[PDB]
Amino acid sequence: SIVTKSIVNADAEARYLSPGELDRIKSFVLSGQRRLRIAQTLTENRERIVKQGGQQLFQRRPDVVSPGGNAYGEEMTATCLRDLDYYLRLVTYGIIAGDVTPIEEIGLVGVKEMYSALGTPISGVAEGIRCMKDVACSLLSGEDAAEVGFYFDYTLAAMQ
Amino acid sequence: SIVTKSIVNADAEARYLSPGELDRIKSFVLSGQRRLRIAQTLTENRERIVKQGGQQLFQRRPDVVSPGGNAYGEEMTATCLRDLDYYLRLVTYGIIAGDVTPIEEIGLVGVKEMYSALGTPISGVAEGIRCMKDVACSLLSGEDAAEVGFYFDYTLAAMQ
Amino acid sequence: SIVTKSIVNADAEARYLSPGELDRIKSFVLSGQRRLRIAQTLTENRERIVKQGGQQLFQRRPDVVSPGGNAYGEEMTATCLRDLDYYLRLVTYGIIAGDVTPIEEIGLVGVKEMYSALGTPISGVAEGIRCMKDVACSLLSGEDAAEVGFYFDYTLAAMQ
Amino acid sequence: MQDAITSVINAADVQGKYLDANSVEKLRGYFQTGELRVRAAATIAANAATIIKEAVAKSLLYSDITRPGGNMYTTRRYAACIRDLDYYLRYATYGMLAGDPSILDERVLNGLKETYNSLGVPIGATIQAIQAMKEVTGSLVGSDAGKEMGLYFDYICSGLS
Amino acid sequence: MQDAITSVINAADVQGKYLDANSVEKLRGYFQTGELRVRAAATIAANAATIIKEAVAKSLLYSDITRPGGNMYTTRRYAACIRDLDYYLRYATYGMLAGDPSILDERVLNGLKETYNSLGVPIGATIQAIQAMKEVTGSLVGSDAGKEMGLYFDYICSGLS
Amino acid sequence: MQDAITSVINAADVQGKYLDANSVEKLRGYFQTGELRVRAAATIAANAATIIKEAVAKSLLYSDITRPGGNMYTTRRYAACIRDLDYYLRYATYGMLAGDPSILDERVLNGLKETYNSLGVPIGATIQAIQAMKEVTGSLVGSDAGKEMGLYFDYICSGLS
Amino acid sequence: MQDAITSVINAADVQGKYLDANSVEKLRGYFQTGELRVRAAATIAANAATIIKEAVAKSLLYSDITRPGGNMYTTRRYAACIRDLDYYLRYATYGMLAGDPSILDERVLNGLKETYNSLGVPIGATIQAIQAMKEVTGSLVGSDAGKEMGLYFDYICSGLS
Amino acid sequence: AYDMDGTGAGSLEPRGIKSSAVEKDSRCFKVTFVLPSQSRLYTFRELQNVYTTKMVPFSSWYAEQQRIQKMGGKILKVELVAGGQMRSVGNQ
Amino acid sequence: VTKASGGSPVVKPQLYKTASMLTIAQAEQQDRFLELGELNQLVSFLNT
Amino acid sequence: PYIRGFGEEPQECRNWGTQIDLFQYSAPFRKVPQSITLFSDYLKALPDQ
Amino acid sequence: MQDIITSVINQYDLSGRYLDIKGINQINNYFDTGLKRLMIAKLINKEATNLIKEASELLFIEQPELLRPCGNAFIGNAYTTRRYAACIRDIEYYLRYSAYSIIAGNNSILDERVLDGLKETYNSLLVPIGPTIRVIQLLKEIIQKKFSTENIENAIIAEPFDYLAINLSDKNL
Amino acid sequence: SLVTQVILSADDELRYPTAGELETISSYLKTGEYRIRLISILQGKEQEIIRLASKKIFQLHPEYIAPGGNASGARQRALCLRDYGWYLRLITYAILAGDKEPLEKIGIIGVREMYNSLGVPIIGMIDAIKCLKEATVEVISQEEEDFVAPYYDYIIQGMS
Ligand SMILES: CCC1=C(C)/C(=C/C2=NC(=C\c3[nH]c(/C=C4\NC(=O)[C@H](C)[C@H]4CC)c(C)c3CCC(=O)O)/C(CCC(=O)O)=C2C)NC1=O
Ligand SMILES: CCC1=C(C)/C(=C/C2=NC(=C\c3[nH]c(/C=C4\NC(=O)[C@H](C)[C@H]4CC)c(C)c3CCC(=O)O)/C(CCC(=O)O)=C2C)NC1=O
Ligand SMILES: CCC1=C(C)/C(=C/C2=NC(=C\c3[nH]c(/C=C4\NC(=O)[C@H](C)[C@H]4CC)c(C)c3CCC(=O)O)/C(CCC(=O)O)=C2C)NC1=O
Ligand SMILES: CCC1=C(C)/C(=C/C2=NC(=C\c3[nH]c(/C=C4\NC(=O)[C@H](C)[C@H]4CC)c(C)c3CCC(=O)O)/C(CCC(=O)O)=C2C)NC1=O
Ligand SMILES: CCC1=C(C)/C(=C/C2=NC(=C\c3[nH]c(/C=C4\NC(=O)[C@H](C)[C@H]4CC)c(C)c3CCC(=O)O)/C(CCC(=O)O)=C2C)NC1=O
Ligand SMILES: CCC1=C(C)/C(=C/C2=NC(=C\c3[nH]c(/C=C4\NC(=O)[C@H](C)[C@H]4CC)c(C)c3CCC(=O)O)/C(CCC(=O)O)=C2C)NC1=O
Ligand SMILES: CCC1=C(C)/C(=C/C2=NC(=C\c3[nH]c(/C=C4\NC(=O)[C@H](C)[C@H]4CC)c(C)c3CCC(=O)O)/C(CCC(=O)O)=C2C)NC1=O
Ligand SMILES: CCC1=C(C)/C(=C/C2=NC(=C\c3[nH]c(/C=C4\NC(=O)[C@H](C)[C@H]4CC)c(C)c3CCC(=O)O)/C(CCC(=O)O)=C2C)NC1=O
Ligand SMILES: CCC1=C(C)/C(=C/C2=NC(=C\c3[nH]c(/C=C4\NC(=O)[C@H](C)[C@H]4CC)c(C)c3CCC(=O)O)/C(CCC(=O)O)=C2C)NC1=O
Repeated sequence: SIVTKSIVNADAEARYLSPGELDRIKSFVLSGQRRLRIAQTLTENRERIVKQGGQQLFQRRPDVVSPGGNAYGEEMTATCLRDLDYYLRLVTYGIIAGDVTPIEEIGLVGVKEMYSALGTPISGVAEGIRCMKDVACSLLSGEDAAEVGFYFDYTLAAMQ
Repeated sequence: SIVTKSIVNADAEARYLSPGELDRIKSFVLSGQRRLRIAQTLTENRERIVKQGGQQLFQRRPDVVSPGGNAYGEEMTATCLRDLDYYLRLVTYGIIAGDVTPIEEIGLVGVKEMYSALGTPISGVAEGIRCMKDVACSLLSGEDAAEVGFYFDYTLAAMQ
Repeated sequence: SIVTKSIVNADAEARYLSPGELDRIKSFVLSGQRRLRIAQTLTENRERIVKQGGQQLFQRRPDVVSPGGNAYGEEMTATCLRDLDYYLRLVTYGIIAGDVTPIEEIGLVGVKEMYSALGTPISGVAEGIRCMKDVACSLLSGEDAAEVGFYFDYTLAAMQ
Repeated sequence: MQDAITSVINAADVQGKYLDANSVEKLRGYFQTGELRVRAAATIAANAATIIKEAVAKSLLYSDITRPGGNMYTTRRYAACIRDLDYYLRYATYGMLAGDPSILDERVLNGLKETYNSLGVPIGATIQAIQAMKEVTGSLVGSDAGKEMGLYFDYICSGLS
Repeated sequence: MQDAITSVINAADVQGKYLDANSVEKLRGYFQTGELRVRAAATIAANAATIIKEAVAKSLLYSDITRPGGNMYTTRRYAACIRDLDYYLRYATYGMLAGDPSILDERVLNGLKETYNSLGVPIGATIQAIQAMKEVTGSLVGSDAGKEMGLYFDYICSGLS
Repeated sequence: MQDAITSVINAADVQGKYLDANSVEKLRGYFQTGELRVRAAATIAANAATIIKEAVAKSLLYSDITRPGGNMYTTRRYAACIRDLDYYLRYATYGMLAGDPSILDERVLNGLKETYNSLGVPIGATIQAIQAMKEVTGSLVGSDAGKEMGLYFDYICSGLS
Repeated sequence: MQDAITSVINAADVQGKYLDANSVEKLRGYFQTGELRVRAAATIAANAATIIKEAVAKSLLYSDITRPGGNMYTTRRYAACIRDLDYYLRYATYGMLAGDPSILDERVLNGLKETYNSLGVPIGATIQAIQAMKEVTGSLVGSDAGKEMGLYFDYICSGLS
Repeated sequence: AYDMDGTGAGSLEPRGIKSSAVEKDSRCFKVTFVLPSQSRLYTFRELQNVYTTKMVPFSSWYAEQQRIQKMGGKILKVELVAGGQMRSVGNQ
Repeated sequence: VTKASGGSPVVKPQLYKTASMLTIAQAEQQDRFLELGELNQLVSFLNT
Repeated sequence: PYIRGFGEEPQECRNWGTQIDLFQYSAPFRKVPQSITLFSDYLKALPDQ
Repeated sequence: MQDIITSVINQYDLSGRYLDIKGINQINNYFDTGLKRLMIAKLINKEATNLIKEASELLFIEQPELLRPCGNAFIGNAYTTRRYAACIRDIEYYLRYSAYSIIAGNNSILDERVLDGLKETYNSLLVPIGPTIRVIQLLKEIIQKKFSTENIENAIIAEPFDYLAINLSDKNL
Repeated sequence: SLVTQVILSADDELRYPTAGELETISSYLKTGEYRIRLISILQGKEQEIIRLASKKIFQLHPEYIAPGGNASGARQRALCLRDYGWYLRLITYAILAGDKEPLEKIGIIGVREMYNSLGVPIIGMIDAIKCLKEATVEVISQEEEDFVAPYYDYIIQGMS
């Protein structure tokens, strides 16, 4: 979160928190009412955000679901959508934490080692998160879509 | 002392002691008879060296004893002279050890942290030791006053 | 020694040493001149006291050196005399310590576990020390032979 | 090293579920006190040297640990104290902002009581210094903020015991 | 738990060699002082209560550890002191006879400074009590015997520090 | 860190004797299998990533250590596994060439089970991963070479247990 | 304290599932070697004193730990060894019957290397005694039974290292 | 934080290299120097090139420049490649 | 007398190298598998 | 920088055990400081344990 | 470390008192033998490379096992010249730190720089402690051969070597 | 020299020279000319002494002089006296600057690898310096040769 790494920043520097750090912990907690509303929208829209998320993913990447693709059959396609439910969950954590620190140490650190070791095309799962982003930002206003989309594209950046 | 740090010097260098180091341990122990006489003079002159030491200290720094000064009242002034009795004692150790190694790790290392944390003006206590130095060197001959005064001004240097 | 266990006796009892304890530490240290003479006799007679010690041991216990005995051959017989050199050494410690405390925690505590675990007949090594005792007391006067023999028979008692 | 939001996210994540009403219920409780903690951490940063000067003079200034033979005699040893007390007043400020004492045992408590026993530092006088330091901290930040900052002081005193 | 003879025998035994001229040279030095140590331990046994009564009245009798709040206030706590000072004057007597301070750290010093920190016993006042107790012990046994008994007091004070 | 030749030379040297018929008898036995071990270490180097991908998918891929709360949930934690399993398949390759498991406990086994208990890594799932990794390694290198490479896997599993 | 059957039941129970074909597959593997382990534990019980007498005479009998100054000099110290080596040959017999080394670290390994460092017992000579004791144990019980009993000796040597 | 907290003589941390670098300083030099080891003939370590040219930060140029002469080095040229001059704010 | 203790771990000091040995150790030291040259390096010594 | 092992350099008797502990992968989990306590108990008396 | 002087001054600082005359009498006993403590040290520098050589032959003449194969106990005695080279090196140290410690008049330099971890280090390498201590006092008799007609130099030379002997012992009594 | 050791040793701690060090400079400079008077005594006896050094280094070691040894031949022996001349010249430097650095920055540091690349047996050079010190005692009285004695045996300690 912004609270924990604004601390560990000033922790390492042998000092307390500046006004630049304490006027933002202050500014973040007054932002906390609006953050829970945004995460509350994505919380009980996972049925559509995931299922329509895998909608565009297969239309854009039919190789991964075609015979020979990693997510082929009734089995892998279920797990094919399971990971999108994971990453959609971590974005709800990042929105409430005000940072990608929850998304950092979960689903991002060493993610290329996992998916390379699973045979999954890491570029394909990046395409899946982008398809979820258009569904997510379509569910919110412009002021919110600059945030909810904002955490997806960070996940897109670290996932390639 | 000169014996212990002439050892730890040659200790670190993986070698024994040179003639330059062993002709001075030799030269120091023959000096030991004259050192105990000098420390014996300051030992039972602490009544005058301290009380006249705080004499000139207040006549030169009336702020520290005036109302608002750190050593104000019957209480702090007693402790005001207590520290001078400490530093006068450490100078007797340095004279017998032939070095400020006893004065180094007692009353000098981190002394600014203590006196800054006690609210005491560190410059004021430096003025106190200088007043003791004129009383101490007035009690000894010229050959001795080049030593007894010599350890005070080192304490003056490290105390600012 | 008599000094260390007269202390640890009065140590446990939460008290100092009585006249009965301090008139014997006193009586023991005046005895110390005569003890070193007695131990000095056994010190450079180990060549005869050991070699004649194993003399009577084999004449009285030919089984241990006969084929099948534990000390059979050139090898074990050398170690067969090595232990006698050990126990003759501990008796010199007990004479100077004025007690079998040196002989107690060396060569006596748990001695049956060692020799039973080495296959050595513990009764046989007891016969060896008795043969050394007659050689040792034959080297000293009657007043001394009541001491030097006195420590051997304690070793005989604990060794069975 | 978790704050109240990190601990809430961890427990809600460790079961693989979303942030339900109970998880957000505590998060709303933390955001309500977000205004109080910054002002509490504000004044403590200002009066850091003054608070430590007040605690040592009120708890262990004139006791015989201060005199020769006591555990605090030499100037290096005295200077280590206010250096040492600065961490307790500083790390307690971090726990007051993060709303979770995980940083204390992560960076202060572990190997601490095992270290003072090595040096021979008196744990009894240490806790009373922190207790006196807790008493002056309630003076500055107020009652409830002192209740918050005080809640992490005795956490240090408990584990350090 | 070794005396001077036990320590001499151990070092001469630990190399597997006999008692040469250097090992017996120290042993003769110990037997020469054997007459002095018993008379030193004689009078100390007689004036055990008088020595401890003199030390506490000369060092820490009227200081504010004796008053309320001080470390020695209640009668159980005061009675623990003279019980506690009795061991220092007693075990120092054992070291004076054995001529080796091994018994002190074996039975007194280990876990001692770590225990006083637990109880909160002031180590500073403790050493000055032993120093004052060392001062009166030199009165009774004389100068050189006081030098011997005094040589183990500061050994306790050094390790207890 | 000794191979079969180093261990044979050490035991023959530690008695101060030359390399008799029994010492060279084992050395000839090691040189006979020298051709088998290199080809075994050849294919294992080629299929290092494929073997580890086969073991985790066959032993612990879908178990609930893989799911949230399990010991392998986060991507950092999952990535540590295949990093961790790479050492077992790599150091076992070294033991297969050196013909002596001394390198394993020297560089892998010591402080290993004591480390997993610290992190809370499940030793039960770890051994079954190595057992499954041993099963696929017998696929590539053959039967007897799998017997050789397999002989050091369970050595890791035994000591890690 | 789990045997092979206890460990199989635990892992099959810890997932809440029944004993499937893989769990019973290892259990059948343990029952096949049940006849070998008893005869292995039979002869070891008979030649317990003879095995320990052979190991110490073959590894550390005449080395200078046996001589004065060495770690095994006094008769109390020598007698502690064969008492100490008896546990290694005894507890290894228990692991050979139970088919699981859990009893060793439960009752032998924990606090063992931390204890020998306290006493100053040489861990290097200890492992070579157990290695020599492992060598004679393969003499009695045969090759494969020696492989089984030997598999727990080096487990002790590994953790004790 | 920065190296000028109040430390000088007679202070608890030992008297050492005190640089005038601000909080997270972003100025760095480009230095050039030779520094013969003068210790290889009793240590017998492997040899490394002693003529180096590298970018040292402003936060630790003074310590490095104070140390390069400690072991007899000679500084052939230094410049301030990155950073401003007389700049009150902005060195961070 | 020493009043503390760091422990004495089992350490085996080096004695020599062998051709079978060190390039098992060089590829080990980089934390990489045996390479074709240093693994063909292990081979033709055991053919001697 | 390399790790100055045992067979690299003339080692010292004072931190023999600790340095061999520090040159292991188990080093980053002794969360309690191993060296500052060991260098300080060298001077103080025996601890209570 | 701490010499006899600094050890004396710490003795009076812990009690927080000035140096009395019993304190100064301890310092004067160092200053009297201080001039005698140097040519003991100066003799060692002139006799250093020799005095290790007589110690080694006097050691191995009684411990021929130290120059032999170890037995299967992987023990570090002077078996190989690599073992022999390092093993003579330890006799360097015992003569060196026992040479400074003669000049300091106090064994403070000994235990903190030689004794601390000595049983630690030797238990790791399985080194002989018995013969290791015996060579320490072969040096002591060898050094005392030079100063022998009187007997007040003898107690000075004995104090460092005797301290290593009593402290490297596993305590039998 | 000795002042250089104090300026250096005080410079790595970033401090002025303490009380003990300024003794070490002051006592060294007061014994100034006596080194100056002494070196002129030795410079007038360099042809004195090296002729006596070649006395006993070769009657002790005829291996080097004989045909096959390194010093066989005229021009090999010609520089042989030159190495004595440089060593004796170095010792006059060391006797003056009252320490070992002119004997250590020159001559000692790396001397073995110099000789080993020359074929001169390094053990023979140790006896050569020991021979040189044996030769300096005859042309020097008892007062001042123990002043120069510790400068010789440092060279022997440096060469081993
Ligand atoms: C919270 C962060 C996080 C992630 C992301 C995660 C992923 C993860 N993905 C897995 C499998 C899988 N993942 C896929 C995924 C895909 N196939 C495709 O074609 C697409 C490109 C892609 C999905 C959009 C497939 C097919 C498998 C099964 C592979 C197999 O059975 O071999 C598995 C193994 C089975 C399991 O335990 O679920 C894990 C652990 N774990 C985590 O903790
Ligand atoms: C041996 C080295 C050493 C020193 C120097 C030392 C100093 C020291 N000075 C103290 C107090 C004090 N020191 C002063 C000193 C002064 N007031 C003035 O105006 C003057 C400038 C100055 C004296 C010349 C005062 C007023 C106090 C009491 C402060 C208070 O009560 O808040 C205290 C706290 C009370 C005590 O335990 O004595 C210590 C520990 N301790 C040491 O171990
Ligand atoms: C200081 C107290 C002390 C004692 C006594 C002692 C005894 C001792 N006796 C031993 C052997 C032995 N001891 C004997 C002794 C005997 N054979 C006979 O027939 C006789 C009855 C008897 C001697 C009189 C034999 C034959 C061996 C060798 C046994 C073997 O090789 O299996 C050994 C093993 C080899 C060695 O390290 O020397 C020890 C340690 N150690 C000690 O520290
Ligand atoms: C951030 C968490 C943390 C803590 C708390 C910490 C403590 C710590 N306290 C120390 C010493 C010390 N601490 C004290 C403290 C005290 N004396 C008293 O009488 C009082 C009861 C107490 C002050 C409240 C003293 C006097 C020393 C010096 C001990 C010595 O020189 O032997 C030392 C030794 C090294 C040094 O100070 O440079 C450490 C490492 N380290 C950490 O990482
Ligand atoms: C060369 C010998 C050697 C080994 C073996 C070794 C292991 C080792 N494994 C670690 C972690 C780990 N190891 C695992 C492993 C697993 N999780 C599971 O569920 C499985 C049972 C298992 C895979 C088989 C995980 C998940 C972590 C991360 C733990 C954490 O972040 O808390 C760590 C912590 C640091 C890091 O990974 O950077 C070390 C040091 N170090 C060594 O030097
Ligand atoms: C069941 C698991 C277990 C073990 C293993 C164990 C060991 C143990 N070994 C001990 C001592 C000892 N152990 C030895 C052993 C040896 N000396 C050597 O040179 C050899 C290397 C080694 C024999 C192999 C010695 C000599 C002592 C006595 C130490 C002393 O008196 O200081 C002691 C001290 C108390 C006593 O023996 O009564 C314990 C508790 N305790 C346990 O509960
Ligand atoms: C031991 C030989 C030696 C010297 C002399 C030395 C000088 C030196 N002076 C510096 C800066 C400086 N020096 C000054 C000095 C001055 N401003 C003025 O107006 C005056 C004319 C002058 C004081 C007399 C200032 C203001 C800076 C800071 C420059 C900046 O922040 O840009 C710096 C940059 C780093 C730092 O201070 O931490 C170095 C390295 N280094 C050395 O190793
Ligand atoms: C300053 C105090 C001090 C000492 C004494 C010291 C000793 C020391 N002795 C060592 C080895 C050794 N020491 C010996 C010594 C001996 N072998 C025998 O058989 C004899 C009993 C004995 C000669 C008297 C041997 C053989 C080794 C090498 C062991 C091996 O590699 O096999 C080592 C490991 C190599 C190294 O130096 O890095 C150290 C550190 N270190 C110190 O800091
Ligand atoms: C300032 C310090 C210093 C020294 C000492 C030094 C020595 C030195 N000795 C040399 C040769 C030599 N040195 C010797 C020496 C000796 N033969 C004996 O029997 C003797 C024991 C010994 C002379 C006392 C011999 C025989 C050679 C010629 C070897 C050859 O070239 O075949 C050489 C090759 C060139 C030359 O002779 O000048 C150098 C440089 N250089 C220096 O800078």
